[PDB]
Amino acid sequence: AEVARAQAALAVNISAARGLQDVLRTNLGPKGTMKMLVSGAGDIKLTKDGNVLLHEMQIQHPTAS
Amino acid sequence: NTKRESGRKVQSGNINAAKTIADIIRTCLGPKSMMKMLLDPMGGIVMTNDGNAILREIQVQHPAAKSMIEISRTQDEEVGDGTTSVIILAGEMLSVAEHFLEQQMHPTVVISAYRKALDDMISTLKKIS
Amino acid sequence: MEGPLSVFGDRSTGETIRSQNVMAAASIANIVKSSLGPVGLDKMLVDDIGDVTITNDGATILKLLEVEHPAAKVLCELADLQDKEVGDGTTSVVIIAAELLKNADELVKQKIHPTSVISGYRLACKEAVRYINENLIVNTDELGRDCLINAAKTSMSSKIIGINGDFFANMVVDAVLAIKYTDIRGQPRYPVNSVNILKAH
Amino acid sequence: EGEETFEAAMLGQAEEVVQERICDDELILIKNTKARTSASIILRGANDFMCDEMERSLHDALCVVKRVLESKSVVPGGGAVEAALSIYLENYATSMGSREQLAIAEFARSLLVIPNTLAVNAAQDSTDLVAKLRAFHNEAQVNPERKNLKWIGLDLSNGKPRDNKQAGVFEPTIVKVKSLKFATEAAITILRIDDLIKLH
Amino acid sequence: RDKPAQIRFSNISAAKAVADAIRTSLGPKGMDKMIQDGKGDVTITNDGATILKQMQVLHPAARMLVELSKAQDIEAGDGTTSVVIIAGSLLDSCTKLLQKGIHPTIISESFQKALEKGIEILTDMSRPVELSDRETLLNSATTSLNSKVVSQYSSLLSPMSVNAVMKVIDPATATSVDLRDIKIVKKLGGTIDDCELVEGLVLTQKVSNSGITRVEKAKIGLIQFCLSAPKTDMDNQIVVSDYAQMDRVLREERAYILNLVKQIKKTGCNVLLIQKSILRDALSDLALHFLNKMKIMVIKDIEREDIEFICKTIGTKPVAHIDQFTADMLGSAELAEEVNLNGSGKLLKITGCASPGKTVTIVVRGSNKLVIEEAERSIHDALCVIRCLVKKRALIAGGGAPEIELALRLTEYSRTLSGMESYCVRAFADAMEVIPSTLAENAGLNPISTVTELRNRHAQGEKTAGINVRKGGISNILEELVVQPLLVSVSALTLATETVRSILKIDDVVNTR
Amino acid sequence: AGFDATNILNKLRARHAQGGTWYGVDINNEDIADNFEAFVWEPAMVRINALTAASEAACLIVSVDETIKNPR
Repeated sequence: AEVARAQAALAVNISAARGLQDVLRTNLGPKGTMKMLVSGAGDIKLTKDGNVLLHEMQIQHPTAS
Repeated sequence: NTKRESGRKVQSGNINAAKTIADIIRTCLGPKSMMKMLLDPMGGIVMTNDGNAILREIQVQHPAAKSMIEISRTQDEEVGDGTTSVIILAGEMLSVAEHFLEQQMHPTVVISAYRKALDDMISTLKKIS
Repeated sequence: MEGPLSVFGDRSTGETIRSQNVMAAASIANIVKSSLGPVGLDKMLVDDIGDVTITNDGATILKLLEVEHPAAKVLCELADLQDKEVGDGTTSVVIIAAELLKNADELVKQKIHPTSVISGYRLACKEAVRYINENLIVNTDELGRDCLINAAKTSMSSKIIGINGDFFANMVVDAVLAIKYTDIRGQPRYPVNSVNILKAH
Repeated sequence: EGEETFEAAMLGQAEEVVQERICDDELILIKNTKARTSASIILRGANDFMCDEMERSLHDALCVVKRVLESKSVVPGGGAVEAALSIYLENYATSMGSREQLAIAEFARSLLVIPNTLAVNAAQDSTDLVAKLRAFHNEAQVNPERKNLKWIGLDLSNGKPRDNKQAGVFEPTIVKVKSLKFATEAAITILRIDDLIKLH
Repeated sequence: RDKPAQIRFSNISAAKAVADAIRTSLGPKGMDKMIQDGKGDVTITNDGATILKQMQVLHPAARMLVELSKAQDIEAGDGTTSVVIIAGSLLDSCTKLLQKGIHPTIISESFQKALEKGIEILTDMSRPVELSDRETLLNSATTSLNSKVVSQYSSLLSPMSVNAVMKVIDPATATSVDLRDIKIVKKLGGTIDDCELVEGLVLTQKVSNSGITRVEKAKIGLIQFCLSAPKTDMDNQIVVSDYAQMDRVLREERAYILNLVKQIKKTGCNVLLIQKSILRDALSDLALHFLNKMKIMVIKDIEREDIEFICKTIGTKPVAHIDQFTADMLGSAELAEEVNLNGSGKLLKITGCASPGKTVTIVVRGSNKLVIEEAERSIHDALCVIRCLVKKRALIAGGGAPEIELALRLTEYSRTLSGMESYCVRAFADAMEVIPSTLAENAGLNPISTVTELRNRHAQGEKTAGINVRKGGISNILEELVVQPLLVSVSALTLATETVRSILKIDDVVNTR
Repeated sequence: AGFDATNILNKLRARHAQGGTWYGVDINNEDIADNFEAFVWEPAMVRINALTAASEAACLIVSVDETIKNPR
């Protein structure tokens, strides 16, 4: 089919990550918060911890893997 | 049935598929390497320095995208390596040769330069090996 | 298939299908042209999708192409039939036919009896055909300096794989001499590959 | 079965059965098989492909020795033989006149695409070859002769007429008389429909 | 209304459009067709003569041309195109007269005038032939067989064509001696030279093996019964719930028929034609073995025409049930013969059969089907072209040429009539000349050369002479070695003549409820 | 004259493969024949003249794929 190459493939990578990452930056130290997490189940989850937010749901990108 | 196919279009797509497959793989080559990361249609990412691992696991196409894995596998079995070389080598020779030479408009002398380049390559190798 | 969209089945009357057929003969005969002769480039041809074949032989290509057009059909099967004669001229008989069917048909319309234009392609054939056997002008293996021996060396020297062809000038004439089978129907024909030829390096 | 008796009818009759190993190669060599003269040519290559290498170059020499034995003489291979026939047969058209200048010239002009497209496939192409072909070929010499006052031959691994006049890369006389009829055939073949209809 | 006016034009639209390209006729002209059919069926089509009948058309106005095609062939056997292609010539005049404002009935009646004036001239030119002597029979067969499939096998087929009609020939000339009396039986095996004209009733009946009804005093019967047995005709008291119960009734079935086939063997009738009417299924599959065991030829539910051939030709009728032996209304055959040529093939010959001075039977033979075909169709028109002579004698030309001779000379009648129709017949009179032009039309490029001169030449050759499309060149067209019997075109004239005025007899098209 | 080119001219080219002298189509006679005998005539001058002017503007524009202008 098609592909991406040079810095075009790179731009998609580095942008998707830092587009997802700063979303997670809302929370750290005590002065972070508890990020609302609703997966496909519908349950609200509030976590300042990475593993919950990271392994439940993600805005889907090749970097999100 | 009435059908015919004309000249450059396949040759282009050949050169096209030839060099493109060569690109990341030749940058994945060497002490300073790169990585070829596929993104599956399902969303799974596949990162391998070997595009033969990438291309076979992704769309394989009627042009040399069909003819690159065959000669890669031909390069896979015999010695066991050079797997990344042939497609970066075949994509390397065809582009620079053909167009300028097909701009000089001829297939045949192009064919001979291979066997020409084959022996000198054998020569200076076997010499400076 | 150009022409009206209401009626079909090779039915335009007209020259539409006829021009289509000189076009239908063209593209089919066009395929052969770049495959024409051994110097004809080997044509990678995709039989289905991963199914693919690389063929510079017209007849082998003509096997692959399913003919909806009779033009396509009369060119294929006949060069397929000339392939079942020998196979020398497969790519040959194809190409000239693209022009001649416009040459064969056209003037029969213009009459001067319906039968005249056709033998003109038969007579000039026989003319050439008479001329054919008349030619040792180039390639004489009916005679020669060594005749068949140097003809071997020469036919070696044509295809020659090295400075050899000398020992292989004799081997080929051995092939007719080693096979005495004297092929049936009175032919003194000796199959060249029926010799025991045992390859050892 | 291994207890079965054996008789002499399976025994070969020749001067000697002698086992000769030369070039690290031993064959059972039946010397002068008596019922009929026999010969076998053991190739010697530098490697195995070399034997195949030399073998295909024999095949030119092989069939062409055999094919001229099939039917005598030959043509000069390639469309050069017809490249002279064109103006031969277009003059053979010209004096005929009327329809018979038309069809007979239409047939001879159609001959000429083969050699070019032959040389085209070899990248010796067209304008080069028509410069090569019937510039050699003449009405001044129309004659097949036995010889060349014109070079009417075309060698193809090449695309160009060459100097080898025993060359097996020129065709014999056989398929030529055939293929022309077949070339005339595919043309006259499509003539044949009478009236017209549509099954509907 | 407008619909009445348009539909006749719409008829003239679809109809006349068909009858025209129906002329490439003869010639090696135009590129061969692989016809994808109206349902999508790829069909390789050639030789318009059969392409006539082959043609699948819609609309009433187009199909009447197939109806027109069917008409001439069965009539003469010759000139399949001759009747249709002139419907192109007809609807030429028709529209122009409707464009002239001429009334449909007048244009209709104009068909009859030119027809009478046409059958006038075609007979005027035609040169009479003797349909008794072998000679023009051979000759009309010759040229027809010269236009048929086998020119080489036109030789032996000719006496087999000539003697066939001369078997059925009727005193002097008359329209008679049909092809129904002729029974053409394809015989696998043999060759076209081995095709055999047999005088008597031959059947296409193909039964088991050989030596079966090869004997002498072998009559060929028709039975509108079949043989009895328990579980054939006579009763079974035992019922089959059980394979053992199945066996004793079949055993009793076989054992009884074995006695009956003796009674057929002692009948003198070694071919029963066993009714396709099935009693239990009538003649048992257990019985067929037994009738054949007595060298009597019966195959299950014998082919119905053979039943009627034995009725018609031989006069055989059914008999009483074989239980009663036979009333011996089975016709008189002291020989019925199963002939294997090359030890192969099934042909029932009835020799010594009652034949009514007719039902000559050509046995068209060959080792192939094509071989039988090439024979069978060729002799057929040779049978026909002689049947043509017998029906209506002499000869005109062939390939449309003599019609231009009619066309020239009819315009003279179109000169005399001095009516609207004198113009109408005239509007048709030269519309006839389109045929050889359109015969030579379809092959090519740079078109216009021969067409008007395909007409002009004949008028230059005037009233006797014109161009002969088969051999080329101008002469008296009726014999160049180009002929069809005078029957063929006068048979061609009236039919298309007839069918077209129906279009004018149409007030308006309809569709049934 | 109401004739085919080809045949009529191939006739001539037959006649010009054969007699070749004056043979040519004669229009108001509607036929082909030796024209100078037939009185069909023109003084040889303009022919060469036309022949000179024939191949000339021919060999000129055949060297023209390039034509140049100004609007201004």
